[PDB]
Amino acid sequence: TTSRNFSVGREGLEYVWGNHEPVRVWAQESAPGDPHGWPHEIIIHYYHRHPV
Amino acid sequence: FEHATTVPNVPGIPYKALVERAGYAPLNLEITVVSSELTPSTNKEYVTCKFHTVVPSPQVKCCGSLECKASSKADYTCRVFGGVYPFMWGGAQCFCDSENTQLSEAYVEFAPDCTIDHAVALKVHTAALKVGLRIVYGNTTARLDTFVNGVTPGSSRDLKVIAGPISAAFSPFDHKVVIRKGLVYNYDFPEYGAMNPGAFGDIQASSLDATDIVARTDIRLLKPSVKNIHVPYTQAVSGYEMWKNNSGRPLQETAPFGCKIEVEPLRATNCAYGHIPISIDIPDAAFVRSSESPTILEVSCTVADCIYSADFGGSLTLQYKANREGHCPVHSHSTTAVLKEATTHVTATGSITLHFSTSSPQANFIVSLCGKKTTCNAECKPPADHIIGEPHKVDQEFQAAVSKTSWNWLLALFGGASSLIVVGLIVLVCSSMLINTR
Ligand SMILES: *[C@@H]1O[C@H](CO)[C@@H](O)[C@H](O)[C@H]1NC(C)=O
Repeated sequence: TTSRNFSVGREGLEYVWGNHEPVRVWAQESAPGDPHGWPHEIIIHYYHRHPV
Repeated sequence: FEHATTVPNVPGIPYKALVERAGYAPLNLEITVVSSELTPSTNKEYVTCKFHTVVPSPQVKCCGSLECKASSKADYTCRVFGGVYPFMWGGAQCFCDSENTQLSEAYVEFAPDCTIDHAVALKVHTAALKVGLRIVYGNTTARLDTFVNGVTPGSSRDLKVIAGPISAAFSPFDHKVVIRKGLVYNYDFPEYGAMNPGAFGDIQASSLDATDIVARTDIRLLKPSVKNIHVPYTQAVSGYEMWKNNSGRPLQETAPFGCKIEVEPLRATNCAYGHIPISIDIPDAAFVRSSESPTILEVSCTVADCIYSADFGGSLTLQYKANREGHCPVHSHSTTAVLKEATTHVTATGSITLHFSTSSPQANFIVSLCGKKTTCNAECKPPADHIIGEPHKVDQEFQAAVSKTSWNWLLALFGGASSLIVVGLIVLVCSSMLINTR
């Protein structure tokens, strides 16, 4: 027994383990993007997604 | 009528569209790609498997001479040996001091269990793609299955629907493939007629039960050096077994786009890449005249709350004033957002809700209810749960992630130095002339 990390793709990932059927897991964004009417460090959000 | 549309190639993602004709209300049109089917044409090259070294008992010519003779059996090897002295449980088999000679030969044949353990080589080319479509219009559903080639239509209710061709060709299969026991492997098997011991394709037969075999596996006989009778043969390890040991991972765990590959047709299925252009023809009877179509007056949006979620989580409400009880279609003509239901009931002054999925935080677009459009906008926040397996990106991002506030800041940032330089030059020339007056 252990713990394993997996960099899920931005568009999807397959997961096979044991003899049972696999599962597909995809991802989206979760950084704090939109401001709240006051000055904000929005860039950090766009740095988390599409850093380049 | 005929309408063209481009649909992403992906299962379980309905695509909504309309068709506009004067005097006819819009006809909601849903297209769903039930399952893809990429089937390439293949040619059987040969079959191989673990072999078995037949060793018929040596010929013995006693107290005289003998000569070797070749045969047509696979990997046939023959060799004579003089000065041999066969001995057996009964004692000396025959008698002359070194004048006798024994001939030993060996050959190779497929093992009986091969009948289930065989591995077949194949050459594949000219991948072709078959699409199953389900089309819904006017609460009437039709099913169809068509080649992606855009010259052959699908047959369903004597209706013709052309599809394709693919925008970008994709085929996980390589030129040379090898299939064994229901598993596909990507491998460059040696060409037929060319063997190499200790590697795949050491034994090759045109068919599993072919009397003619061709194979070389480096069988070399050894001179008997024991009292009794015994033919010692030295041979290289079977190639098929060594390929089995280090065959690597199969093609299931390597094919991109998650293609589910099945063997008996040797085809990939249910996997997504590229786009498909499709033209749909609709019988005229399907359309309904606008005279009987409900008419909406004074339509207005309201975004109760929106979430920039991968799944379908955004909400919307519409308030309308109409005059006739009936049903009309609904749609969102901006690609960034996709609605959920296409047709809805209408009342004199009722209001109705809708669920929609977006892909940009600034959810601002034109939604067409029944016969009339309506612009409306709102802001959506990113979701807390940032991993899900459900359908995602019903529309791809189109650099629309920029918010309205970001655009406002960018506009307020850029300065009009061009006007400053122009004014500076104008005042410069004016002052230059004034001084030139002196
Ligand atoms: C399909 O929509 C039309 C238009 O309102 C309606 O008259 C018809 O009853 C509907 N069909 C079904 C099966 O609901």
